[PDB]
Amino acid sequence: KDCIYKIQSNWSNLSKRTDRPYSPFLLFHGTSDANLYELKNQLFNEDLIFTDGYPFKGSVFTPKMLIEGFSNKEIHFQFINDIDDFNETLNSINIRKEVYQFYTENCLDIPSQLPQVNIQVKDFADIKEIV
Amino acid sequence: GRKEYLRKLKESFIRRSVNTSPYARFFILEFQDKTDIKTVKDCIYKIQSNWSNLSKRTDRPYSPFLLFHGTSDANLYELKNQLFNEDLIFTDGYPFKGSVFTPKMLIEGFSNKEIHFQFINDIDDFNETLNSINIRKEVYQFYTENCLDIPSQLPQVNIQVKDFADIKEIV
Amino acid sequence: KSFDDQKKETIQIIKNHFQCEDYEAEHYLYSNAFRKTYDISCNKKDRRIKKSDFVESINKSKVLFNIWFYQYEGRKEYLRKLKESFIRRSVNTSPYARFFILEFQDKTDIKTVKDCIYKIQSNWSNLSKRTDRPYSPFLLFHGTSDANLYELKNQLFNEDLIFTDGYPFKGSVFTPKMLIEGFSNKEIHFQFINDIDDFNETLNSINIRKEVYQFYTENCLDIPSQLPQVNIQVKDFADIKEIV
Repeated sequence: KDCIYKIQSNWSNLSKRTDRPYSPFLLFHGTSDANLYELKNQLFNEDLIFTDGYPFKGSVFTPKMLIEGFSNKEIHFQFINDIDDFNETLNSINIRKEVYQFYTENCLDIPSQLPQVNIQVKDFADIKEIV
Repeated sequence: GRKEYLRKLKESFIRRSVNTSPYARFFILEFQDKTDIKTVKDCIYKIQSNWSNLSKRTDRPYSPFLLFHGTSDANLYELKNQLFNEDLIFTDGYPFKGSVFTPKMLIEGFSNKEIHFQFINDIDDFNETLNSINIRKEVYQFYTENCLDIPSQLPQVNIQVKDFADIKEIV
Repeated sequence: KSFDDQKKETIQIIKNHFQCEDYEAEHYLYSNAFRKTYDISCNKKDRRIKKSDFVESINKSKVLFNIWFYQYEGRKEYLRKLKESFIRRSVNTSPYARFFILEFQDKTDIKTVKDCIYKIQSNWSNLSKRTDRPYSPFLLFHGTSDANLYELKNQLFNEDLIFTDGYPFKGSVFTPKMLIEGFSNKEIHFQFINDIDDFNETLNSINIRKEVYQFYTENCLDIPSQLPQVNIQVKDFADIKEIV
């Protein structure tokens, strides 16, 4: 959460002055769904409102929520649950997409027509000061 | 060091002021076959973000002119089709299918805030739009192996790069 | 009998058989029934046919030409007679996606096409700066070479008739959404659909009510039936100007 708040504070500008808001997209891998939903619950409890393409229980993946939440000022960032949600979101975004990876041992596979960076940190603690 | 050649290429030819005047800036780039489609877009977006001021505050908007060469039209249109998908709206003097070259569309897009940059297909369209923009025109060349001929009555810079990757941090 | 005597008689059988309105029977079905009566009367060998398959021939979506309705009343009445029947105008023209499909052949001069396009664009668009829902007609041409079609497109752009075709740059794929934004664009006068492949992909991108106005001479394209269509057949392309 210290990394996510640092990601949200820098690479999101949701002030009322501008007319072009933007929010980052967050992806996590290599974890079980127990602590992934556990992290997801506290972020929403701390008024860091996000969208993951599942606006209700038992929903199919709806990337149109990720479309509007990117331009919404009251939605701070965007969560991506898994690989299949990430690839489907990529086709739904038509504007320019840059993907930044912060990994330790396992590297995700990323489609090659996107601008990618790959950063191998010592562990998760070193990610926050970079971002 | 290594970044010394980048500093020898950055502020000595493509120095940038914070209040640069609306000039007809031409950017000629070497799109050879070994260059990926994706890495050109990083240069196009860097050129558009720096050398265009399409904000609603100003009353003198300007947009850069982009020229590509060294490859066939298969990847030139494929690069052209991607840039329109990512809401980077441009014009090339061909507003409809089967059109003749209309340099007037390039003039209005230069002053248009909703048109981000201007595309030039080849040298024949480059020379035709050369006589259309009355205001001062500056041409910047970034190339690896071929240097094209620009008429000598324009301010030109010539920059030799190792590949297309180093052009973006120059601009 | 007399010309007037059988006029009120012949429409009466068709009126209760199909249970439609006056213009859908006297103007739409009775007009087509006169030609195919004459089409077998002027046949050299088979003059008398069975009429079992006649009643479905004339209920096509098309409105065929009637040369005998051209020669008797002249071009002033007949084109007005076609205009009042199927192209009933209102005071407030709603922002509908109107498609104007006109047959283009090499016997047609390039000048008289533009005056038909200028008539369609002026009568079927509201590009005012004050309207909240601007609309602009869609233009489709067929039957002609692409070299003659591009000459018409290039001439219209030089006369400050700005249009979009779904091809915003050279080598572009067809972008159907450009015509939708051009429908709501006050600085785009009309839309130029290039061919029939670009036509059917445009209906799938529009959700508002769509009307199709087809004006051919010899060949009429197959249009989906659920779309409201007006397929009027004319002699020459200059007659299309006086009906739209």
